[PDB]
Amino acid sequence: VYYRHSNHPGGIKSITAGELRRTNPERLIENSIKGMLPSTRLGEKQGKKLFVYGGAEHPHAAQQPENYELRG
Amino acid sequence: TKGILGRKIGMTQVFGENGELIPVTVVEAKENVVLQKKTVEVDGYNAIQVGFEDKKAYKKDAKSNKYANKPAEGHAKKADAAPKRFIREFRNVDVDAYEVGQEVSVDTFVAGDVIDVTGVSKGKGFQGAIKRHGQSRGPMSHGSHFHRAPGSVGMASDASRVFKGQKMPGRMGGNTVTVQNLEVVQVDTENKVILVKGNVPGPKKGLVEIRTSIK
Amino acid sequence: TNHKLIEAVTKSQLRTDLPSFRPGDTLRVHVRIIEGTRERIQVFEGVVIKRRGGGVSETFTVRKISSGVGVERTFPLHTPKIEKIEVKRRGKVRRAKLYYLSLRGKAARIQEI
Amino acid sequence: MIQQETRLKVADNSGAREVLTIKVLGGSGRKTANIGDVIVCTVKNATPGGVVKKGDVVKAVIVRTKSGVRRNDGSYIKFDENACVIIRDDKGPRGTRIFGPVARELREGNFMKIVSLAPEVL
Amino acid sequence: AVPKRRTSKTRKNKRRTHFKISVPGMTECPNCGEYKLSHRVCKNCGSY
RNA sequence: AGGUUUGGCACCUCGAUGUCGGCUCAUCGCAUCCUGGGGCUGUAGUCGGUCCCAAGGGUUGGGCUGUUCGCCCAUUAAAGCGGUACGCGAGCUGGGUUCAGAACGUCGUGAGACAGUUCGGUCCCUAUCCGUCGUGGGCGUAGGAAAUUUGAGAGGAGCUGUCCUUAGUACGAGAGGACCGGGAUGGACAUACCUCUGGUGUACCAGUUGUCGUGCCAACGGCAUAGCUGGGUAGCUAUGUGUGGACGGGAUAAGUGCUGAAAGCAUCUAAGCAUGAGCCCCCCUCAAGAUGAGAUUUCCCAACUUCGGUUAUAAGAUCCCUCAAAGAUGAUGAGGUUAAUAGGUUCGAGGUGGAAGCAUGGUGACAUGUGGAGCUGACGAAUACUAAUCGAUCGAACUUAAU
RNA sequence: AAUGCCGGUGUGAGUAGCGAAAGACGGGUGAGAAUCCCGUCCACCGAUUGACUAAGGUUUCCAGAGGAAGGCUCGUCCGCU
RNA sequence: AGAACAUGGGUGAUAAGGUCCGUGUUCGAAAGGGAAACAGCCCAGACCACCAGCUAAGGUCCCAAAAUAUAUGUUAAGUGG
Repeated sequence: VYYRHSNHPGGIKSITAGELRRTNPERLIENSIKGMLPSTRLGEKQGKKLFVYGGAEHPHAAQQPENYELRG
Repeated sequence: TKGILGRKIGMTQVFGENGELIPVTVVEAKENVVLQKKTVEVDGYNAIQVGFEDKKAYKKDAKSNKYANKPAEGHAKKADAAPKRFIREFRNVDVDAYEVGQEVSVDTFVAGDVIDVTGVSKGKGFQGAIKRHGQSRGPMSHGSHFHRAPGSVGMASDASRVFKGQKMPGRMGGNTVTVQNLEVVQVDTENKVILVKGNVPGPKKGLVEIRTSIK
Repeated sequence: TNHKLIEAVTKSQLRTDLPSFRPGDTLRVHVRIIEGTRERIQVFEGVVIKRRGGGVSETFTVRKISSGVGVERTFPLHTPKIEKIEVKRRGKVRRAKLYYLSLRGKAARIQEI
Repeated sequence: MIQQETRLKVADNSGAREVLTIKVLGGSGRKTANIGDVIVCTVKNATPGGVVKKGDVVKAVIVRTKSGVRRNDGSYIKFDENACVIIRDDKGPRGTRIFGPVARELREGNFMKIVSLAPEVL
Repeated sequence: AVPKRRTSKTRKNKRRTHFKISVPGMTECPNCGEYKLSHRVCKNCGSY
């Protein structure tokens, strides 16, 4: 389950992992990237170099992007 | 569904056949015309744009809102129309009807229809907690020293702050309100007014919107 | 003064049948009571004590004891439950609101003609 | 408008001239009653004899309040005083005669035993 | 009911950000005149 | 075993962490009072007993006691149990108790005491920071503007009871009494509009009247709470009139259901096999691009430029009349036509018969209009007469792909 | 560094307050006027905010000049110089 | 005026961050690394400079230095019967 509070009394909301992946999966991936970065102002800037898309199609052809393969 | 646009006039009463006393608000809807048709292919959603009563023409040294400026004078020239004083969108309607420039008459509504009315409340100013939240004004005698003040604002050193939405004094109300499930009593087309059974938000000669009730 | 749309759209339901009242007149009012299916008429008789308003929302009030207990009866000038108005007497007063009347017996501390 | 603690005048025959209202029957937090409604009350002044006596806690119905009721055509029926008929809890009067006029709301409230006993129904 | 700490120079001069006088108008006087309280009944070196 | 409520311990506070009940205002829990689902019965039957699942919302008026607590009268669907410095005194009171006076009882040689009673006994503070509820100024966002919007994300609303079948069928050797189906119904609370109706109030509205002092009769004006008494325009209002509300979709929790082996008989499950709610989400209302980025329509720069910027542009401020708005700002209606505000002229509505003349009547007083008259605030209409009717201020690069 | 003693200067902050109480307009003098002077109205005390007389105080009393401080604002005025 | 910790005991209830003795350690009077933070626990005792190197306790997916290291097994639960 994911949680968030609105600073309003009794205002805790929630959502489970599967249905967050089923609706807005981009948020699912970028949240867990950004939780793995420093929480400085430089780190929050470095999280802005990230673009996530559901489905295999993106607009960034002028930047000439290269394929990278996970070197685990 | 339907929807036209407004400016209430006042309240009166009308006698119902079979014998009744029916209090009614007189809403005058003249000078409406479709100005623009939003479409899902170009705008992402379907809606029509309507202008209620018309204003003057663009004048050289014109500075009050009584005349139209260059941009709004250019708008609604595409619609073959005069400049309007109010423009609101209706996305509860079927956009395949409504040719752009169509004059929406006041007799789109038939006596018997169930309608929704929205408007803006009357603006009471700055009020405190008795008037605005309906509190209790503790005792007036027996040595008492609190009359219209509010009580405590929280607990003690545990949770040592005030919570959100704590209902203090402030500006009373000039808000947006919608009264659901009212009724059309009569559609008078010579004078172009509508009789609505009941009360309407706002002062006299303020703008109102009328719509087919969703439920 | 209200608005020409307010008189225009209620102007039809005015009834041009009734006599001319003055507070202090005695009238007998012929009102129409409905049932299973028979529109019975019953008659209220009394002195007029107040008239307020204008236009369609006019109103008047007539007072009657008739049983030992005073009774008030207030009703619209143009309501269609009224079959006719009969002015019984005229009477001369000095006020427009005959409020001067604890009430029982003959302790109606009012003035008549 | 009859609250709790209101003195109310009795308009029939029994050892009861005067009642004080205990409770407005109805809903929770219900405050006032009017013509057609039912209160529970105690007898404060009686006549020597009669069935009801002083100190009894009884039901009644309201007939002819001072704050009169409203009809649909916008017509009113105000009265000069607040009256009361002590009832037997089968919809029926515990006395035998009714004094003064009675309003037509009781007919819709299903008080038709009390409707015929009374003079001058309006 | 009493201040708990003293106020510093930075904070006091921040609070005085809006404690200003408004510039008076600066419109040319129409019938005859110079820059003034705008749209006035201006008589100072003029005839409005 | 689990949770810590009379006690054990003496770790913070004695250069002060200052108060029991009640009032005002809340916010969490579940260990469930009502409503909602279910099952069990030594439930004939309604009655009931009894359990489990269920936390959204609701959960009262008085008499006695300072009371917590407690007994009683009436209701209600119901009148739960807890935490939060036994919630809340820089929000309130001050009845109880720890103060100086006094009476009684008991015990002391006595000064005094008890913890028993009883009467009487001064409740301070102009809000700095954080917090909360409202309302503005600045800047931002790859041409500047005006108007319409999208909605990531927030907040608010989910509660209840009558009359009608059903049914007098089940059932009852007697008296007693099943469940279950439709629209609806018109209600009680609490919400949020509004003033047409009933009512409240109205301090520059009309009328009656008593004392006194001034101009000397009268008629006016001044002061007596607006002197008092009787009515009452607009605005503001409840006690008045409208509207809303589980839920408008199926589907889940002990539970009830299907087929089927280890354990060849058996088996609601083991793989599989459906449901039963107040569960979900939907819905409903409101706010929302300072969401550090999302649109659509129209307008304007054809230049000037070292387009680094400047002038004109579209447009916004300044000022002035104002109100449907208002602490102030802000937000609306307007600025020479024209009807923003005021005067004047007519209404509406209010209160009810002005003066002058006439006719009386002993006179106090009446009539009586060719008089529902004269007066009239904030309502409405029309109108150029007095005014907002001039004029300055501020403001417009890399990259791939085409074509 | 003793809630040390003396002096100076901050913050709170352009914030609290300016001590019961009728005023309006015209004219005059002045660098400057809501506030000083002169009207004509209008209100207040009205067994006293009236007239004396004490104790007590000690020149505050009159005229002309003046506005540094004083006067809870101003001041051309004053029980102030 | 001592304190916690481990071990030996009394008291208390085989309670207490309780209290009283005995044998050690550390804090007191001790900076540095680990235990998230955290006098008393684990490692270790700072004369001064350095943008040199080896190690302790603890560690090696990102925050955050170092094995997404090997080979070989358990776990399906995520952090009174």
